[PDB]
Amino acid sequence: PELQGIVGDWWEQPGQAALSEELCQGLSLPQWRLRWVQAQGALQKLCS
Amino acid sequence: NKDVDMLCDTLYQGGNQLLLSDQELTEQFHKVESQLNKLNHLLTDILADV
Repeated sequence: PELQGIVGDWWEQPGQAALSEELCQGLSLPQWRLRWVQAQGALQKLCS
Repeated sequence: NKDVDMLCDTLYQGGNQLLLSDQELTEQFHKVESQLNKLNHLLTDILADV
């Protein structure tokens, strides 16, 4: 089960869940990811 | 006759089938093999996921 947890850690949480909006006040990492998803979806819609 | 009797009793050890191998050692080998198979199944599941 420790190796299963290590398998899970790399797959979905490489320091991603260790951030907030107060640290690095400008914009938090989930907001950057959401903006990236919106822009990349627009690019994928334009390419297709 | 007594020699034949406890020789038969020592070799049979209460089982109709002959017991050349040590029986509790044999089931120790069997449970080691079974637990190793379970660990190998878990390990191969982890290998497939990786």
